[PDB]
Amino acid sequence: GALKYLEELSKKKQSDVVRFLLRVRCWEYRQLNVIHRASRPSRPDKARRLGYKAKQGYVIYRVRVRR
Amino acid sequence: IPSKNEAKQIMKLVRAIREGRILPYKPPEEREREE
Amino acid sequence: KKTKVRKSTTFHRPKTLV
Amino acid sequence: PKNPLLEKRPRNFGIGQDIQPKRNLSRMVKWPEYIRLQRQKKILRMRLKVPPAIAQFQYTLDKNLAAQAFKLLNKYRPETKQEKKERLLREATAIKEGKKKEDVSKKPYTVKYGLNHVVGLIENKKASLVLIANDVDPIELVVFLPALCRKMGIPYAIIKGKARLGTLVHKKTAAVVAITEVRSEDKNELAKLISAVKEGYLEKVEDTRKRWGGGIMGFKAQKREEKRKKSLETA
RNA sequence: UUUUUUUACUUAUUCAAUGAAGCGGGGCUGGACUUGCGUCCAACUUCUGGAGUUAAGG
Repeated sequence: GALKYLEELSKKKQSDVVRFLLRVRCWEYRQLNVIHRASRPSRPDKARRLGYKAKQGYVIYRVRVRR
Repeated sequence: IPSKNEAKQIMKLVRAIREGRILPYKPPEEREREE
Repeated sequence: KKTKVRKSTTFHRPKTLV
Repeated sequence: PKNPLLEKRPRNFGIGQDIQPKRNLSRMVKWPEYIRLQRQKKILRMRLKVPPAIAQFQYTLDKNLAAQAFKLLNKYRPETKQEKKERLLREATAIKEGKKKEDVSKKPYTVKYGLNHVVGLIENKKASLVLIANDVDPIELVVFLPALCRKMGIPYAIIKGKARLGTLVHKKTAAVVAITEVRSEDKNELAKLISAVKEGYLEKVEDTRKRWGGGIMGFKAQKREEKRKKSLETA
């Protein structure tokens, strides 16, 4: 399916498409709250291999921490 | 080839109809006559 | 795509059914 | 005849004379944060340079070709839950009579949906036509699909509306749909649709798919740009 | 195609103001220069410790 392609694409974090997506999403997440609920995972392949299922009772929360 | 899962659902519906739990199929003309 | 005429620069939360 | 006691009293809305009339101030409303955020998100994606793999999704099917595709697709919409339940009940009656499921049922022909399913069909070359939704978020779920279809030789088209495709497949949203095989009388219509999709979409977007998107400036910045160009041309 | 210099753009980022009220581009009117009609620049309230709000009108 598509998630093999998403895993191979998520490996390549320095390509033009991935850097563009990372930049625009980082600006969005900076405009949002420090902790806020994500309606769906922005990395569905990573979430699926870590155990997320599209079933009632699974939620995703997006959080930013100072590094 | 026909579907095995569909065949299983058919067998469950046939068992329900034989037990009388599920009312059998009615044509749209029969439904209009009942209505 | 006509939009609402707003005579004020203040957006209020819409009242909903309680 | 008019009453002599009615007279007009004009109101002069110049500076410092009368209270200003209630005008439409919608352009200057302090909007909530989510409205402001979605507007600036669209603006930022316009201002930045978009790489070609994402910027290929700006070019979609036109209205006539989209409607022509949907004329074929609505014949092959899948079974609803009620129609499926009725089919199961009618087949159960025939099995109760003892007749064969091969005798009572026939090969179905439906639009194929679901992302992994459609990708598998494209890789196995069973797909005749692939329609990819415009507005899939996240975009990485579909950003490889035009290149995969070009690799596999499958004709494809980017079409407006994942909600429009979900309405076909009785869902809220479908990211991609595929036609793999149709009935005998619709084979000519499918071939005509595929040829029309090729000539209308793919020949047009072959030049523009490799180009970078974005770079568009705002209204005031643009007007400053034509003003400086006009001054340079006058000079 | 890359390494340095400065030099434009705004979307990152920073600062300020407001009840986010009149920003920008045209149109109308007048005045200037110009070229023989493009710019820029202005529309509106100054003797008075009053009042100015619920639109008159076509």
